[PDB]
This record gives sequence, structure tokens and C-alpha cells, in this order.
Amino acid sequence: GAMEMNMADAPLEEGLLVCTRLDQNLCAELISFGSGKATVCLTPKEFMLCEDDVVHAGFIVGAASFAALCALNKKNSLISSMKVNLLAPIEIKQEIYFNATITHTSSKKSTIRVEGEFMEIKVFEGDFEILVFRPFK
Amino acid sequence: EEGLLVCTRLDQNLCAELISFGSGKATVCLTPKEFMLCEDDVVHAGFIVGAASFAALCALNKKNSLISSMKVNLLAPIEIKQEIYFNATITHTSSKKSTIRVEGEFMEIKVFEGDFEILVF
Repeated sequence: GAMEMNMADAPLEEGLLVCTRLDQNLCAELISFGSGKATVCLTPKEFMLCEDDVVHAGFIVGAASFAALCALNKKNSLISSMKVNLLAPIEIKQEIYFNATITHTSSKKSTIRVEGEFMEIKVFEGDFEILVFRPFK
Repeated sequence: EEGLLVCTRLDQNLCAELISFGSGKATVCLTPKEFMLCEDDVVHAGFIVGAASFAALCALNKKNSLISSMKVNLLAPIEIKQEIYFNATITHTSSKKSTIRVEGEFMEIKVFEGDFEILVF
């Protein structure tokens, strides 16, 4: 498909298959995706703070998580696990770019590496495992 | 939240309700809202990790603390208004650095587990 994807002015999200219900205002702005990668950008808001000068880990990891899902961009996918390092505390007004790249893939699962950068300095790094298929036992 | 030394600025409606804390343990309860969804039947990982993170910080309960790393397994997708209790317990501490284990359960079925490393300055 699809005519809507062609079009000078097609929204970037048009071809995005994952997290259809996600409000980017609560997570991160999608910047690009495709070819086994994605970038999102988090500009933290006051509601995201844990402390006056520390953005809550849920929002830092939440942005990384979204980048990771966008790199694979598959309909029926879930994050199953992650190992992540929050290298420095982030304040509001800091723009953090999260760049995801798939490192391993199969029909059933992938591993995606995410690096977060502030002014091109790494401040986050993580590996996410994603499962692609919901039934459970 | 008297005696609570961590996350003074955190909006509990956007995260999880603090149920109890003290003695190197804490429980919080996540009530998923629609704004938290990634997909119709999957709460975004950021809110699940956010809830666990809050639990972990309240277990240690130290001023000037920061989550420096985590290893977590999301064991099942979480859906709207499944109440999820996250129970955090310190497993290692040298004051400067601590490890907190957090388990989240829906009913008594385990939907989340992880280890959180916390630095205090």
C-alpha cells in the first residue's frame, strides 16, 4: 500500500504499525523509523518529574521502549524484557534523542539496542527483547 | 507520605498509588488508565516500569537517590483496570549503592519482576 503513504504531506506515523493507542505527548515524539532503526525525541515535561531535577525512570525507559518497538515496527509485538543503564539524571528542558537499532531478529523475537543522547553525549543505554505473536498460560 | 523522602514531585495519578513503605520495603498499586495504553489491550512499558521504579525508590526511601540501572522481565501484558500491586524489597545495600527486587502481581499471578540498582549521594 497505500496512496495515503505516498503524498507530500503523509504523517510520519502513517506507516507506523506499533503502539497505535500511544499518546506521544506522554512518551516521546517520533522522529524517524525504518530499515531496522528508529529515533524518538523526549523533551521532559513537569508531569514527568520524580524530583525537582530528576525525570522519573518510567519516562526515560518509556521513551526508550517506544523507540525499540518502532525499530521493529510489527503489529502484534510486546516488550518481554530489558536491561538498561540510566547514565545521568535528566532535567526538564533537556532534549534526549533515543536511537534504536535491531541487533538480533527471528520470526518470533528480536533484540533491539537503544542509546539515548543529550547534545550527542550518551546518557542512556539499553537492550530490549521483543516478542512477536493474545494467549497466555 | 509523611516520612516519604523520595520523588517529591511525582504525580501518583500518572504512576501508581503508594500503599505502604518502610523497613526496606514498599508496595504501590497501578490502576491502568487509557492514557497509559500502547495498544488497546497492552499498557505501555513506560508506565509498568514507572510504577515498579516508584516502588523501588520508596523501599530504599533515601533523599538524593537515583535509579542507575534495571533488569526487568515483563511477564504478561497488562490491561485497563487490572489492579497491579508492585512489592519492592531491598536485597543488597551498602548505602551508597543498593539493589531492590520488585515483583508485580495481578491477583496473585506474577506479571512483572525486576532488579533495580539505586545510587544515593
